[PDB]
Amino acid sequence: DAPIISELLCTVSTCTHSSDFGGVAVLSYKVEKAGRCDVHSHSNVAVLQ
Amino acid sequence: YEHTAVIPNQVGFPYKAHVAREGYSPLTLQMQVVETSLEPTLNLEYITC
Repeated sequence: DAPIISELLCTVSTCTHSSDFGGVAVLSYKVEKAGRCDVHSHSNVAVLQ
Repeated sequence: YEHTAVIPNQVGFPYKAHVAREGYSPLTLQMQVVETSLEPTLNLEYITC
């Protein structure tokens, strides 16, 4: 039922040593069908908001 | 944001200083001087007519 995408051509933009949200990473992809998808890290270094 | 520069003292010469600051689009400043009077101090010895 959810979006089934591939070729996840992502990237980064710029990064700071803040304590709040000061690392911005734009990421691109191909839309197969519009919806919503949830993101999550898989290591302990980087949290997401 | 603390940033310094070294500009020349010539009337009308347009000087540019570029600032690479994080988390924002970079910035450009321009400055030019016109009336750079060297007003000296003074003292007195006597008069004459």
